[PDB]
Amino acid sequence: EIRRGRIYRDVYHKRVDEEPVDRTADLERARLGDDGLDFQDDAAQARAFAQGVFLLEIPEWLDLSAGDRFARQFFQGTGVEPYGKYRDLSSEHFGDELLGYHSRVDQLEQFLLERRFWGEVYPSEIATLGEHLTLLSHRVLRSVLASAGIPEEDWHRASGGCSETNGSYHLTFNHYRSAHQDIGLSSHKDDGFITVLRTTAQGLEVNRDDVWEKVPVDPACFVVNFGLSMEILTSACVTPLSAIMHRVSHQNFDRSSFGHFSSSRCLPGADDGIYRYLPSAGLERVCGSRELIEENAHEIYMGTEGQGLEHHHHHHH
Ligand SMILES: C[C@@H](CCO)[C@@H]1NC(=O)[C@H](C[C@@](C)(O)CO)NC1=O
Ligand SMILES: O=C(O)CCC(=O)C(=O)O
Ligand SMILES: [Fe+2]
Repeated sequence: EIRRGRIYRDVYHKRVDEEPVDRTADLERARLGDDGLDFQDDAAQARAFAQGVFLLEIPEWLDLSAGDRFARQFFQGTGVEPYGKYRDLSSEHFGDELLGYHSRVDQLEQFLLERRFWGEVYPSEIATLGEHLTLLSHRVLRSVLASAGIPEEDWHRASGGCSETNGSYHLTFNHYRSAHQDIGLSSHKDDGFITVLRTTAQGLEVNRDDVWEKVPVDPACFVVNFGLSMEILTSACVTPLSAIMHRVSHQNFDRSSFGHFSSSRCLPGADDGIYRYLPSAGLERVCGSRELIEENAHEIYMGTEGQGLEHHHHHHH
């Protein structure tokens, strides 16, 4: 089901759509307060889950200031205190090729770290931020699973442990180098179940249906994305949920962001796998969790195979 360079062939037309973006997306808005996850009404929640993206009000108790500073500093090198030294931590420090500082082939450079290292490696205030976002993400995920009609007995296996905060969690910081040419971050779907994105400036674009649209800047809200694992899991339920195709436009001045990603456990020696739920037969394994992550990473930055799909390029008409 997961073939290298072919994950996105069914949305290839979205990946090569480079028409100017003049629309802004009207996303549904939810809150997670004293009543759980709360949209304006049931219709709004259904629209949000079918689009695979919505806005989530940042709880008043949650402190993001250290994350915002880390996102603006991690890449600067050991000269710059307190966070510039994270530039120098590469994957061999963690025994995990996914983690540490990464200079991508798009404008973005990243620092990515999985939860098993937060307490040891991140500044304590950043580890605290990661744990708070994990508990917040956990509550969102359980609301979504409850609406999908999957029996609760199956949630732990269906979520690779995320239904009980036993999945894999990455707290990832993004810096868009405006001196680099071309797209800020290529169009993609995230690997996992739930992504919680903290953005404070223009750049994020989503393609919920047939057109790319700008996500409005609202620093009092998170953007919540569903990822490929959520799409795969619910693909045969009564109401399949979409993973949102999204990208970051070319940045003319530097931009920073960070995100919390929930995935099926993908430890190098303990991989919980990716499943789809069949209303008849139950859970069926589709692929490995790390397998999905690395084939996704390949195709996000190296591109989707386009043979036979050339009519989707505007210049061929
Ligand atoms: C699991 C981990 C990705 C590990 O490679 C998690 N999952 C994602 O899909 C994104 C994807 C891209 C845009 O960020 C990375 O370049 N980032 C994450 O941190
Ligand atoms: O920087 C952003 O707004 C988007 C980040 C993102 O989509 C990702 O890292 O997966
Ligand atoms: Fe993403």
